[PDB]
Amino acid sequence: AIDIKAPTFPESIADGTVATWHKKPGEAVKRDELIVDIETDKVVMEVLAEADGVIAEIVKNEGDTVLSGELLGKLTEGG
Repeated sequence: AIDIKAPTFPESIADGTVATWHKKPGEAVKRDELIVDIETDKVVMEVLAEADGVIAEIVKNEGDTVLSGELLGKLTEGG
């Protein structure tokens, strides 16, 4: 189980914006496989999976705004 939420934004920035949900919640994932990108004031990050398993569900959509500690989704066990 691995909770996936936005990173803590610094002072210059006070929020962020999802990038693009390549895949969706409810499909098979594979360790070392991107899952969701993140967008910042001027920095683009990436969210890869830290282990195979099955996604749970995404609360934020693409092109949406996220806050510091915003739960974007949760990963399920795998095995």
